[PDB]
Amino acid sequence: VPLDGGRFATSDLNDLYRRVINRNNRLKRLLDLAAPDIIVRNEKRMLQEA
Amino acid sequence: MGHIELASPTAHIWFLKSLPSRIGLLLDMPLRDIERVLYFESYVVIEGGMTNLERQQILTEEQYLDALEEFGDEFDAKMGAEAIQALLKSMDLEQECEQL
Amino acid sequence: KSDDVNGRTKMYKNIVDGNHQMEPGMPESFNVLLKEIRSLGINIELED
Amino acid sequence: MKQGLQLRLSQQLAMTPQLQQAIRLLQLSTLELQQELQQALESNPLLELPVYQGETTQTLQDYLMWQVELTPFTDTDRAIATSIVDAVDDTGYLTIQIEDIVDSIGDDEIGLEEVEAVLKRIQRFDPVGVAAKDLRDCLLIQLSQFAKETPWLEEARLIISDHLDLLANHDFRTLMRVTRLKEEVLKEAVNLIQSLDPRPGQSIQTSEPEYVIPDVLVRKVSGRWTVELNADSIPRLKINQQYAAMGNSARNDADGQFIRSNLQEARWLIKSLESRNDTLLRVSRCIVEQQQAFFEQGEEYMKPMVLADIAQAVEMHESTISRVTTQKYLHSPRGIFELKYFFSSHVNTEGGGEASSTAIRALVKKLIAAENPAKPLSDSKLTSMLSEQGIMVARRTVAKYRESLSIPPSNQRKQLV
Amino acid sequence: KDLLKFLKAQTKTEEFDAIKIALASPDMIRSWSFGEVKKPETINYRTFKP
DNA sequence: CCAGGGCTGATCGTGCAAAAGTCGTGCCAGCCGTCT
DNA sequence: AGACGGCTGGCACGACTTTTGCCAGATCAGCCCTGG
Repeated sequence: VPLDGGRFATSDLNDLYRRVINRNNRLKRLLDLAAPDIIVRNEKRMLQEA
Repeated sequence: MGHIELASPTAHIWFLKSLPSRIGLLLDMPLRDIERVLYFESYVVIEGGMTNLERQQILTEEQYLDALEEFGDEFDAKMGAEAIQALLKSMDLEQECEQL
Repeated sequence: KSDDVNGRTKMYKNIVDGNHQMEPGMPESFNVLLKEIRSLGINIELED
Repeated sequence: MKQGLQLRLSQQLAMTPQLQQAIRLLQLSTLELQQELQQALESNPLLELPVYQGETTQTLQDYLMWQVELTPFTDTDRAIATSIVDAVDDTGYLTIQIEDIVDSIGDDEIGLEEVEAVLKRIQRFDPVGVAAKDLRDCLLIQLSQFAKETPWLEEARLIISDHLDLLANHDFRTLMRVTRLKEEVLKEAVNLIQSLDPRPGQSIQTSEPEYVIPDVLVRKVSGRWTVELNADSIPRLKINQQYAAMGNSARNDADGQFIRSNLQEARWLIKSLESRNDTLLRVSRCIVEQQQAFFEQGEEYMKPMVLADIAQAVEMHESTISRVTTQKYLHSPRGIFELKYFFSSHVNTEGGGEASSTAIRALVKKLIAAENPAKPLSDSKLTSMLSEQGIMVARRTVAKYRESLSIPPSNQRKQLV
Repeated sequence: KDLLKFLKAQTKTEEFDAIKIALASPDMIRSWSFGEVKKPETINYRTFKP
């Protein structure tokens, strides 16, 4: 559903999905690099909230 | 439709947040403790019978620290969504039903 | 007169041909509701 | 001379793995860049009405089937029909050969004659002669439909039948002797043929979007027009403070180190993206200064230039400017162009001056279009016209240019007045 | 494919009587989906393709 | 308790040049218009 | 009907643009160890 035609701007259905996808990708990429407990726990809390 | 792996465990907000608490009624755990443990700020204990500690009790960060420093590596505890999953998976239902 | 896709064309054909017969099938909105329910952690399906 | 292995002097060069990555960084588009930059951001932890309208549309092919449904036929006729009108373009002639369609049926019983039938039945549907299978006959079908009463009908029918080559090479002298038609009366038969709608499917789909994102902007504030970059487009990284305030107080070597390394990376990457931007604005700016000319004037008024021209106005190397110009589009009052574009070959005119080929090639297009239609201007004749202007191009240059503008030859654009 | 039953196989539905509802399993969710998404990118504006 | 020596790490660095590519213009072949 | 002139386009050959490919090192400053 593009409003102006140049940008589709999917709202209310793809924003949260995008949010969750990038946060889970960052968490999965950081969990393998032996990250400290505080950072990974904050990332998991943020993913849970998302 | 599609699927997402989500390597990290995640609870369903439709449960344990409605008028009746499903995880609460299954684990005999109050709502505040579950809400505090589902955000990495409660550090609930999973198992451990040798130490003088209850099965489902809240142990704060300093509390968990002084417990691990004294009892050693015996009082295993988790602070994430995996804690509820471990407390709900390693629990028989028929024995609890008979006890109730 | 509804979202049934496989029924509108058939009804139009029957009216143009003069048959006056209805084939209900199944509305698409029920399938959309099923998909939206399956989008969460709740299984749902129809038996036989 | 003599052969030996001595040593020379005076030069300057230096490079490293990480700096390299910083340099390739400006060679790729923001949209494609922001992708590369999102990827960095996963690796680095300290660097940060439901259906609206949804109006389902017609679609031509969709239109073709709606009448397929209310045409009467058998299951085999409705099967071939779905096959046929499955394979049909936006323009409307069919993509696949008819013998191919027979291979798509995979039935021994199915025959070419049977296909000839279902096809032709749906060949006069909506709009007229659609599913053509190579126009010549499409025209012939639309002819087919309307009344005998209109004059010159048989004439247009004769030509269209088997004298297509005659009309495509616009050799009307040959056409006249072959078809033995009227002198400058055939003209009107040909005019009939002219108004018959080639490409009758196109019509349906018309709703086409707006889509282009300008990198830079340049816009006539009082003369001396000034470049500013696109704010929305420009990518930007911002340091995470939480994690910045959790490196010192950190109690372990693992953690502490971990956090330092990343901060190092991160600060560097910021600084590198910041660089990209500045270059490109400095550079944008330096190219439109020289090419002040062009915006008001038109494509004709462009000065011929080389990268050197714009590299020596800045302090950067040539290659660097070459990497930053690729795929950036800069929006201006006149329109959207690629930044590449400005740059072209020169050719040497009269009076010592040089002319941008682009501008000459724009010039050729106006000159060739605005000519007597009975007598087309040939290339060499033009070369001579330009030479009056002073350009002194030569004839193959002009052929080159004249064929580049997707315009065919002079003897080939000749037509009846 | 004989191209005469493939089109008729599309327009087909079951009884669908006695619809039930229960909890979902990870195996069932994996069986419901065909592919896994990994990038938050929705659409590209260079060629307008998936 | 104060000055001297060691050592680690933090910091600074967007170009030079080699080869591939394009450019314009000429040379030559093949088709077509027109006069004899 | 045949030769001549014009037209176009392919291909070639210099003069000239442009596009990709490099990969540290040494040097300086603060802190810790040790001598005065």
